[PDB]
Amino acid sequence: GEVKMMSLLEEMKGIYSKKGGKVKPFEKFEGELKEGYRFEYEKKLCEIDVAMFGLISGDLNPVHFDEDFASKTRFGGRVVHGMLTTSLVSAAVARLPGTVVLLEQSFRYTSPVRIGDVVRVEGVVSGVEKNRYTIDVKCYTGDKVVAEGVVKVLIW
Amino acid sequence: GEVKMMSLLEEMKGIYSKKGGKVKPFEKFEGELKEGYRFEYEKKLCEIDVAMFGLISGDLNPVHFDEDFASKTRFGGRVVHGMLTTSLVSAAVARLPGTVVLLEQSFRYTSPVRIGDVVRVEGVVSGVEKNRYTIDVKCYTGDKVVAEGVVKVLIW
Repeated sequence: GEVKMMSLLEEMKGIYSKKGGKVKPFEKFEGELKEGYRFEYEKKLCEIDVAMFGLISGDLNPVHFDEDFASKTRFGGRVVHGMLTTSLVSAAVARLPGTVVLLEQSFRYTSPVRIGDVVRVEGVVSGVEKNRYTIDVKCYTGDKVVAEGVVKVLIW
Repeated sequence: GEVKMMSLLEEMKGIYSKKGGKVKPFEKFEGELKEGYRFEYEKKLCEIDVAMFGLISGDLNPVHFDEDFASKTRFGGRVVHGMLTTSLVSAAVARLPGTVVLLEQSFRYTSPVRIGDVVRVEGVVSGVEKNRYTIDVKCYTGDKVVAEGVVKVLIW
């Protein structure tokens, strides 16, 4: 992995982008983390994201993949995996200043996310104990809440 | 993109497998879901899983990717994304009989996971209210708990 990883990542990035995936250059936020620090992160979730999430996890639930199957359900169409939506929260907190590790997450999924939706993560730091930061998080498509909850991160 | 999806998935499965990913064929579990129903699901997390998770989420945290950087943290090397580990829980519950959608998830990350680890998800249904099932979940590497929490699923 050392050189293997960044080489594999770069190789897969070129394929991923050509399949319609959005590349999010990785840049850390700045400022002083403390109660009330706010941040935001957004990404369009495309067919390739659903497919890749399915392969890496093994979650090939037809409700995310099969148009006629999903059309028959109460959702009336495919929906993105809920855990793909909230994967964006990992990306958002990873951009906080310092070295970031996830300790806790807790989400409720409130409305489905459709393929092609832009999901926006809004976080605000709510608690600080030593180097553990508690963060209130809501995920949106447009102005509609699609997930809500809390994460805790360790930041060195 | 109704019929582009299943073609995209099949094509990506080939690239994914060639890069070392484990293809986790999708088959449903069986039985009537009552309190005390227990299930397990496991998957080996490989370099390609970390890379793909990073691309789909945008989480390119150096702690998961950069050997030199990660080696200087207390982990002594790279660790996988916590949310990659618990993505396997989505895949586990997706296999429950019926049409499954995630309603809630809550996890604490207790010990890091590394490239090459087999993560085993153990679930037990702890409560049922109509078609909403509360499931206690622990993720393991061998005998060691790496994440623990609770999910709630809607099953039609």
